[PDB]
Amino acid sequence: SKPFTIPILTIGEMTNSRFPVAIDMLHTSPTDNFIVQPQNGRCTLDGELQGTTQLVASNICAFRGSISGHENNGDQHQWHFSITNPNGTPFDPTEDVPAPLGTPDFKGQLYGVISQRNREGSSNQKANRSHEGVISTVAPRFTPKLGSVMIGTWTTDDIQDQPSRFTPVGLNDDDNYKQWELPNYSGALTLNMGLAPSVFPTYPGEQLLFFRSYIPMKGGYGSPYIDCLIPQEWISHFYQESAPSQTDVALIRYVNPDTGRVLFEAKLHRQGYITVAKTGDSPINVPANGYFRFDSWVSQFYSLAPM
Amino acid sequence: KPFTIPILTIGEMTNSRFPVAIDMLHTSPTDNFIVQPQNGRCTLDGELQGTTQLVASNICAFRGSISGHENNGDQHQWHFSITNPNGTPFDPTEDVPAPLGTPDFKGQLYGVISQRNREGSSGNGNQKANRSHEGVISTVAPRFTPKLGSVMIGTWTTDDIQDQPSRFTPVGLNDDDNYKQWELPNYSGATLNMGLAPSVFPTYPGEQLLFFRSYIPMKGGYGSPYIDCLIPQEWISHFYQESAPSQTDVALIRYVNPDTGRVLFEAKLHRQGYITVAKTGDSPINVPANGYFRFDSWVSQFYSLAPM
Ligand SMILES: [Cl-]
Repeated sequence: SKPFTIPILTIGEMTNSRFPVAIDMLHTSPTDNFIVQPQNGRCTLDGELQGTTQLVASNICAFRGSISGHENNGDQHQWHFSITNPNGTPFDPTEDVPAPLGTPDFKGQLYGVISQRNREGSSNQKANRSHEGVISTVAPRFTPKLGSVMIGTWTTDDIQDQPSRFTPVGLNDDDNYKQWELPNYSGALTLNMGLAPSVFPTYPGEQLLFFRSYIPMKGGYGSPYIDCLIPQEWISHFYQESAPSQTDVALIRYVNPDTGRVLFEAKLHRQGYITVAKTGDSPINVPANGYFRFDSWVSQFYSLAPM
Repeated sequence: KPFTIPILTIGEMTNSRFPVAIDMLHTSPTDNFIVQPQNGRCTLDGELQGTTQLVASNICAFRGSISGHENNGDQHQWHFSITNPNGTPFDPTEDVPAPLGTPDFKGQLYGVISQRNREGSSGNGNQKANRSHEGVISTVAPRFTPKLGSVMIGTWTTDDIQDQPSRFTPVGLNDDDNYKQWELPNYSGATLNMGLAPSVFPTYPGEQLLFFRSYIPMKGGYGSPYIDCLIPQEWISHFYQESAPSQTDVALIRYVNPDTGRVLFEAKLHRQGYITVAKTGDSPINVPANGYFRFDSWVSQFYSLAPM
């Protein structure tokens, strides 16, 4: 009975739900040779968060917890980062969640800053230190589901056994950055549980539509990007509204609000992703003022106008 | 038409003056401050003000390019030409204080400058070179002139910053020795600020402003700096989208524990986009983590709040 609605925000007014940066563009590409199963940015149209998805954009790809010395290999540039829930409460692995909320959902070298503030003041006047660090999501000691990750720094000294928070910035490099490959949240001992399901276009001629952002790198060559299924602000909206999905597919039109011109139409699936009738890898050129409007509920077999 | 506040706990919301989750509610007298923040400003009917924009991750961020060192300007300082957050050129002639998201406090803003070169490398598959480094943007430096289209950034490196497209991701403060959250920088340098959102203060007897407070990381030094915002970023996004007409100048809001239905306290949400409570003194506000504000009715500035 509660009507379903979509926010009126433009592309530049929204945030990528897989990395804490503004959305740069809409983009579509063939993905049938990938397993498209992101864990951040997952919410059904009726407001059910899935995977590792939480509500605060600034906590996406962030970690909070404390450092407890080095790992077992004795590498003086690597540190054991014990992690909690984003709220500071202890993470409970017995819940069927893949990892603490906001944990990165891709294989790669997550680059950012680790900041510390000591538990006890020097007088208050607590000591602080921050340094650049890299959290490899493919390292054997990347075990967020078990409560810890390994962080590498360029300094082998100035990291203490103190409360710590990691603010993400981008990637260290993109040599092996695989946005559609999930990390092993429990290490080589990984049986990932509680995952949001993979998504895929079933109707002929359709591809997934993504909200794409290009992300910074510490060094190296490349223009890495990350594609989310729906913006963080849509997740916030669906979570609040909890409007029942009347069918499996909401028909949405991307409209120029000045002219009423429809740039294209798309299928917004109840699972929280979009498909369009387009073939090939290309950005979607739209006016900066445009946004999606909900039109009606249709079936999985509705034939969209080609883009 | 009907007015609503999002059902979000404070740990589910973002400070509108720095991109971090809200840690606590706090109230204190402000008679010794001019409370005129420029980020986190939105009226209840959805008018953004000051330097306020909608993307939390763009608060205290800059986008643009590096154009060499500053005049002088040592080898650790660089001229950061800034654009609008969406990449379009910033127009200084608008009655706006500075590019959207510019910091609204005196301090040493610490974070990372990232660069991706304009042209690819023929030897690397026509791919663009990248580099990132820690940097500090002092909002009191003579060359902090964002309204004029540029700020100065200081780095520990002297040799690995190019004249290339650049973005600044904020992390915290370098130190807090001269951090003054209620003192605006000179957006045009040593020239009055323009386009400002109005300053706010309590007026009804026994009332104080209520703040949403977050602690901020530091690069080094001693301290636990915090920043206070008037309303959360998620409330701003909500009011902006709804554009619901404010029926009076004050919405009466109650902070409720949803488990018990108990009202912990009540507050006045003013049309301008800020909250007052009937409390005297610099005090924390002890409330359950699951609590949130609920809109109850439209009242006036004469409404007498129950004390807390
Ligand atoms: Cl200067």
